[PDB]
Amino acid sequence: DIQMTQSPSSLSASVGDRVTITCRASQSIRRYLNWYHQKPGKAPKLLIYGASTLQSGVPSRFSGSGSGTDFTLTISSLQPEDFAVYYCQQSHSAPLTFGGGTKVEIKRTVAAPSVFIFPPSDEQLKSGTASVVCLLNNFYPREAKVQWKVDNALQSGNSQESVTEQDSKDSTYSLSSTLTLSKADYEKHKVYACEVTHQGLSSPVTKSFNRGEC
Amino acid sequence: VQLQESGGGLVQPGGSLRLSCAASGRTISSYAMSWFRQAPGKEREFVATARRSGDGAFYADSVQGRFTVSRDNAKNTVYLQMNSLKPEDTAVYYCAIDSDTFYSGSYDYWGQGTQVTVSS
Amino acid sequence: VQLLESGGGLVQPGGSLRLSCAAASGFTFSSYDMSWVRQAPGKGLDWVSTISGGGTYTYYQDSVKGRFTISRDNSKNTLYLQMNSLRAEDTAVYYCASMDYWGQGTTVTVSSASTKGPSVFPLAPSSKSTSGGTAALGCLVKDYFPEPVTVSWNSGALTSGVHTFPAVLQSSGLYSLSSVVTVPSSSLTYICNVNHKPSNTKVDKKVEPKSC
Repeated sequence: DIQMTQSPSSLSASVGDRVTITCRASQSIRRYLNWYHQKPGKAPKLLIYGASTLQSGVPSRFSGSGSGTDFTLTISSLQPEDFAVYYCQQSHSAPLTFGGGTKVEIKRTVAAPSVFIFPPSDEQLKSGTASVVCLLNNFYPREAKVQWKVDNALQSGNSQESVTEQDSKDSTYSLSSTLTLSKADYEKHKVYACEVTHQGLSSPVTKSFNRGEC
Repeated sequence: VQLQESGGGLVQPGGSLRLSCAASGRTISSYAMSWFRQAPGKEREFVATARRSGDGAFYADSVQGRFTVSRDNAKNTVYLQMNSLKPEDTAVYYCAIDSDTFYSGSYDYWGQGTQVTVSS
Repeated sequence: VQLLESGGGLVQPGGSLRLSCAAASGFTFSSYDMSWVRQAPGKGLDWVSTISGGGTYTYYQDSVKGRFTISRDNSKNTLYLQMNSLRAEDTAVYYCASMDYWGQGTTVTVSSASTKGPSVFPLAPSSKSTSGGTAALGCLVKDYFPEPVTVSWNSGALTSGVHTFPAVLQSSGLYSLSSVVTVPSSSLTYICNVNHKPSNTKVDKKVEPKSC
């Protein structure tokens, strides 16, 4: 197949910026390349076909260039509607393939996360399972690391993480990390700790509780 | 790898200073570099980050518009250009590498600090 | 709205669904090569199948070849996708698409799970755990099927500072998510309203801080 690769995965920009996104094909496709725009929860919309041709109704600040294997999507002056995920797609031959996407997100000032840790509820415990939740709230930029330590032993493979879209009002992210254990495992241990790093933090932030104490 | 900040000094309000953080040893071009500052008796706080070239510069609220962080890979150095200095900018200023290539903020290596004082 | 999909929904592994897509009158459906493209939760766009405008030629992604059949009826301005031998990985939003216009898609969920309303557990702050001016609290919405649930706070009165996370599919085959809110520490009523329309169930859970 023709592998499509996009760069960068994501980029942070402000209204008015000139933004460039790149797409590379394994083979030469020469100009059979489309660009699409997609907002969360909505169908994609075509911006450019034949790798240069603007599609009807698409504002003129969008342009595409390239031929062969290297292609470029340029937004000359970014508008608020343009914060979205962008896909390239080759229309040269079957199977039709898409690039992996480029998220264009809103730049803002750095905000370190506020960290909160929640013990399992007594009601859940009776059921036989313990979910311990760690919240990283209202941070920017997106990159962060959250580690679990149970009696100081680093956990692996027993947590899932989930992240919000950029907040509609302050452009921050929030993130949850959920550690799941059996009741029997949970009741062995005293100290449950969530350890967090972020480029806005001078040293890692740890939040913890002692199971069996208030 | 070692770090050394220089360019601190005494300046009047409205004046400028150019900080530099030089890294002796391994090459830092693939790691983000961050500036922090610590005023007397206050917590150490974020100032700015220069990610890899092309990955963008990020700033704290307090210094947005006045400070510019930039890098010289050829010199293994990061710069903090501080314009429109305020008395509240008085602090010791530190640089740190983010040892994580993925930018999650693993600040293991720190410089010793350079003093910045803004006053009449 | 120029294209409208239907025929998705719940199915078990090994089952069949027939998707259909109706074009509006002025769409000139007959002139278009027409396609199904799918998007799995959290993932990018994934081409399924294309049929030529006059129907002579059909094209399939390898992982659906022989399982899926695209067809069209130009007199009725309709596109079909017959999907047999479905697997869990086929779970996605399926879009009906011409090159320049995509319908809003229809959800297909392939699972062995039975429809089940959620259990709702409090994410409670405490005296020990609350320092500074801001407290966080929330609800863990656990072990439901299928998506979605909606979570409101104090019957929709509390909206500022609310974050509801996207759901995760657990290895049990059931979904889970949390909804949280930050409030003044001195404020420490807060009730999360969890609605799960597929089970016709609704759960209000008061989240109580504990005192130490």
